[PDB]
Amino acid sequence: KKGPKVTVKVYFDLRIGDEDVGRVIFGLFGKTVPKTVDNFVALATGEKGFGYKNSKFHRVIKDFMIQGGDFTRGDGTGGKSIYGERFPDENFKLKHYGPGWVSMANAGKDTNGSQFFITTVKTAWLDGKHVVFGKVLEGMEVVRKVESTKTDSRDKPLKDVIIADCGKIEVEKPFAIAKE
Repeated sequence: KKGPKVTVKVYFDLRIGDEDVGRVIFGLFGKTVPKTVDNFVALATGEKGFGYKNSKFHRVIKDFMIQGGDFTRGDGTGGKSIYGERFPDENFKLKHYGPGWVSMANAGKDTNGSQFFITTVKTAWLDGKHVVFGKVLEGMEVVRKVESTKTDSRDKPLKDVIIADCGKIEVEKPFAIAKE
């Protein structure tokens, strides 16, 4: 009850190939990292005319993370933010406290676009390099299902892991969560 406040939620409804695998719900920390949260949320709602719906997770590493958000190329080379192709690191106030914490994937300093990690273990080695902005609240078992999927040499799922639907769920009263 001492950690960051969840100010808004996002859902993803996921499929692996032609299998419906369920819903993941994230809580996002809009008081801590509003710019980074606003990007992720808008990409989830598709409200700028582009975003995560119909896109695929392109990298899965068991006992590390699953990575998605490249809705332009589906391979890690693409993606774009609501702020243009790339935007700077907002802050590093939050750490990767435990499994299910969500941060921006990047290509170095100030190269945030649309790609994100959903961590599946505590990933302290990402602290200070990747902007942490949310965490899984519900559907960690769906994350685990994706985490276990078979992959190619690029660690890309053999069967497309598709965000079949996504959007936001409003939070009337922001609530603090534990840093774990």
